[PDB]
Amino acid sequence: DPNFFKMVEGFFDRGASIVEDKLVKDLRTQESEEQKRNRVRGILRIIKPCNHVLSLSFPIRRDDGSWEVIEGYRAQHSQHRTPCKGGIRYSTDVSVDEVKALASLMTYKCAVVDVPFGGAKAGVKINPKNYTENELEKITRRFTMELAKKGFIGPGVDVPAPDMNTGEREMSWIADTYASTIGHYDINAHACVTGKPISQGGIHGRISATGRGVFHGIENFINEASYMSILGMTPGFRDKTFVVQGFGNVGLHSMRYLHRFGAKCIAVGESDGSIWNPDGIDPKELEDFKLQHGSILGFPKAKPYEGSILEVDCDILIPAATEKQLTKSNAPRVKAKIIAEGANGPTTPEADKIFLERNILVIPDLYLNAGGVTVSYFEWLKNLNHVSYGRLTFKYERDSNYHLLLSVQESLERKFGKHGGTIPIVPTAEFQDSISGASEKDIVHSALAYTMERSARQIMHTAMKYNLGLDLRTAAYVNAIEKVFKVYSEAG
Amino acid sequence: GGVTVSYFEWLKNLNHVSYGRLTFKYERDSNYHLLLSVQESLERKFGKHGGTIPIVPTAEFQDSISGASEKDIVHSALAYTMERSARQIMHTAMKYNLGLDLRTAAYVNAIEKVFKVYSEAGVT
Amino acid sequence: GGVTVSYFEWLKNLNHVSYGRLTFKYERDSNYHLLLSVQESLERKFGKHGGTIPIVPTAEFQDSISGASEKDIVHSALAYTMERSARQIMHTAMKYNLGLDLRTAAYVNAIEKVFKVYSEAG
Amino acid sequence: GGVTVSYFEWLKNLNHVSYGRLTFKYERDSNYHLLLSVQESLERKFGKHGGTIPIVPTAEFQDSISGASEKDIVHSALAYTMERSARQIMHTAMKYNLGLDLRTAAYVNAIEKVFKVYSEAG
Amino acid sequence: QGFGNVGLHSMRYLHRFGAKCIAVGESDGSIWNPDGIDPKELEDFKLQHGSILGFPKAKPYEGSILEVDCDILIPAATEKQLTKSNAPRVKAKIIAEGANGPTTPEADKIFLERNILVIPDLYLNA
Ligand SMILES: [Cl-]
Ligand SMILES: [Cl-]
Ligand SMILES: [Cl-]
Ligand SMILES: [Cl-]
Ligand SMILES: [Cl-]
Ligand SMILES: [Cl-]
Ligand SMILES: [Cl-]
Ligand SMILES: [Cl-]
Ligand SMILES: [Cl-]
Ligand code: NA
Ligand code: NA
Ligand code: NA
Ligand code: NA
Ligand code: NA
Ligand code: NA
Ligand code: NA
Repeated sequence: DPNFFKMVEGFFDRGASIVEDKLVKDLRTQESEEQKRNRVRGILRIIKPCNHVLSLSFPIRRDDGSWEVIEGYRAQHSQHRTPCKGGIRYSTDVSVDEVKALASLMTYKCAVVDVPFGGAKAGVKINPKNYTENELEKITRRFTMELAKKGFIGPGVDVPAPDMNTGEREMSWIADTYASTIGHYDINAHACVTGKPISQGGIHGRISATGRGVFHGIENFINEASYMSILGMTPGFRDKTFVVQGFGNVGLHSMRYLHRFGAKCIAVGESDGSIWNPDGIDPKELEDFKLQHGSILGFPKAKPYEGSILEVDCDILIPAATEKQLTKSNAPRVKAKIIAEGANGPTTPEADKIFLERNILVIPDLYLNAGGVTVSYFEWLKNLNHVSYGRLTFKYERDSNYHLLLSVQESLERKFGKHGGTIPIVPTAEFQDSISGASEKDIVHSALAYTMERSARQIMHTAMKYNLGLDLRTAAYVNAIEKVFKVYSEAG
Repeated sequence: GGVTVSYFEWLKNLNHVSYGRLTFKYERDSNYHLLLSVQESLERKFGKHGGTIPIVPTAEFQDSISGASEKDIVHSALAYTMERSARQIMHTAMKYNLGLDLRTAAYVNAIEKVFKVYSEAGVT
Repeated sequence: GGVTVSYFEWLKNLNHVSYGRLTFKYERDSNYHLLLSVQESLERKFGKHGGTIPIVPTAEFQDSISGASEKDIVHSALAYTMERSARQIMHTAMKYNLGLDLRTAAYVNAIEKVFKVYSEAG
Repeated sequence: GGVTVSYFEWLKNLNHVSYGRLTFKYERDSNYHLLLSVQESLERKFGKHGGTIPIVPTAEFQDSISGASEKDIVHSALAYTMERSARQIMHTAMKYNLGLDLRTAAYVNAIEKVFKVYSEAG
Repeated sequence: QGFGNVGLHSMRYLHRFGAKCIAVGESDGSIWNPDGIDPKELEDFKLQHGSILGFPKAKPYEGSILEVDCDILIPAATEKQLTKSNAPRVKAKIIAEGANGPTTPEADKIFLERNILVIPDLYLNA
């Protein structure tokens, strides 16, 4: 119901009041415990509001010869860690308050997955369906030009990212404009933006990054007995029914990695309909069907579902579409026990209250929806390294692994007086695939799993410390606030 | 039934010790060690960050553990004898097509068992 | 304790066998079957994608299995005797309101036992 | 091997009862009690019902329970004897640097055993 | 049909006087057992797990609860459960309306031409 800007400030104030006394304890300045609380409450007053907001009004020229002035905004919430990171939205519904809110969310999201980026967010007020491809390029490049001279884009100041109505195509124009004009003398000019194509300096494994992040986000809690015991489910993914809402980029890879581990997708719903099949839906069949006709309506191996996709009887619900889809109205009717927020703030704070009362696990967005942001940090490092991950180590590591297995083979053959080839030590079926198909995608996906797993322990620890139970969101915001605070406190 | 237990009483007086006196606690500790092994193994796999997965005996198992007496071994051995001997009667009945004539199945079984002792012992 | 174990030594000479000589490997293999049965059944319930669920004995259980000797059975039977005999002294001391007079409770305990064998023998 | 089992036959005739005659069902019912205890302990924790988490013995353990004979015990005890005796042979072959002369290591152990019975007797 | 409050005590009092419960269905599922279901064991199972699915002494029944072959059928749930399209497929000879208006008038016509005794709601549910 309420605007998202009202939500993030409420999440911050709730986490700031809980972590306040622990910040004063671990703060070891040369003051008494009364002045230290003034510093804690003083630093928290700095982190909460956005530091910089650039309102723009640049002109473009349409193909018909007409003139048009475009309106755009970009907010930098925190500068405690440079550069700033965030997406760019090309919608009509974009406002400044909505930009400052998602900019603050990016700050706390980056801190959860231990990504050293300040939160940022951008948005121009156009509808891309009303502009041609050539017109969209002039809007993108000119927007990049105006952000560059005002210090709102660059490899060490602000690194934008894709968002709604924005893909890798816009990121190419953004990196190309900066690398040819203001940042021509910058050796890392192509690190000014992420989400780029592989040809323009992108990283492998980016398309399925956010989808793999929501899988490892559920997996880290689906395999913990203490959390599954509070619900009525056994640990594991076998015979787990999950519903995907919004068959977009995240929803496509979310169901593919859940179906891979034994989970059965019983329903997928978008804005134009919802299909249903309690015996499972093949992700590959639905992906090829979505590509052909641009909609999941009329799937052969499924039946139309004339009802709310969020109220389907299931175990896991994955909202991966629009904002505020679970409010005080439909939340008391949700049958799922685990809610994985594949989108940015799809649950109202009032629905969070009854979800905690109904004993329903809600994995928060600032942790679970950070898979793409994690490898966006990896793409930024890749452009700084000027080389793909594993380019210099793949053959070196592969030869070392074959040396290790051969050392076991020869040592055992010599121990028992057998000639060569008698005791073959070969990699397993899984190890052989990880060796032959070794690519940069393999390293960034394992690095994403390491980040999502390690962040899950930090959330489980502080939630268990403050007896927050199934309130994963509060425990997540307490982790982010405490991390940003230590950067401010230990600096002066 | 009583004859079978009378055989057990004869063995107890020969063993000069009641049944279970030497083993009741040794098996009790083993049972708790197996359940504790499954508990720590499951906590290592699914409870790495807080929470215990208690593996406790059932109501019927806890009664067999807390109230473990020689009577429990005797009656368990009696049921073992009545079960095996019943199948021996059923096998002989279907062998000679005796149907519901269990008595003839039992006397044939008893006569055959007594004869093999006499025969294999030899007379000469 | 020594008297109780001397009873076990007397029984062992009558059995002409050490305790466990006939059953040590049988118990060891059955326990490894039970743990594998819980493992094989749990891995079937939780699938194979989540990884194997190894169920192994605890540190104390592994030591009890590998170092299985007659002393373990004797010391377990001794603990069983001392435990049960303690409940008899506590019961008699409470029935006669002796409080901390465990000695008197131990003598009425024994006198009542020797009397019962004498009485029902006629 | 036959000598070891012949020792068990002598003990069997002294016990006047077959091996396992009084414990086969008691041990089998406990084996099912341990598995069901794990099943009911997991279904209670995760809020399941009935046989949602079935815990059955393995196919090998099923063969152990189904058809347990006195033969199974004496073969397990024979395996326990041949194993422990093999360790005693390897131990003194290593101690006396006998290498592959297992016969000498076996006679050295037998002589030491027979000697200890004489010496400690008087 | 419907193990709420009426169906619980209807099953309890019928089983007490010799009758045998064969199937119990709800909006969650349907259990079945041809040799009787205990009302007390079903009441404790419904109270514990919040539903009736997974009863240890009753196999599941994936067919229609109203079409189970029996002698007496007790609708105790929603309005208009017996309908013109499903009336010619019932097997019970007595339909004990343990709920208000569970039979359509067209189903009443089929139940009348088939010699099926329907005890109305305004008397039985009183
Ligand atoms: Cl509203
Ligand atoms: Cl332009
Ligand atoms: Cl509920
Ligand atoms: Cl570098
Ligand atoms: Cl070779
Ligand atoms: Cl080979
Ligand atoms: Cl918790
Ligand atoms: Cl046969
Ligand atoms: Cl004797
Ligand atoms: Na599969
Ligand atoms: Na709200
Ligand atoms: Na609380
Ligand atoms: Na004896
Ligand atoms: Na035969
Ligand atoms: Na006399
Ligand atoms: Na040697």
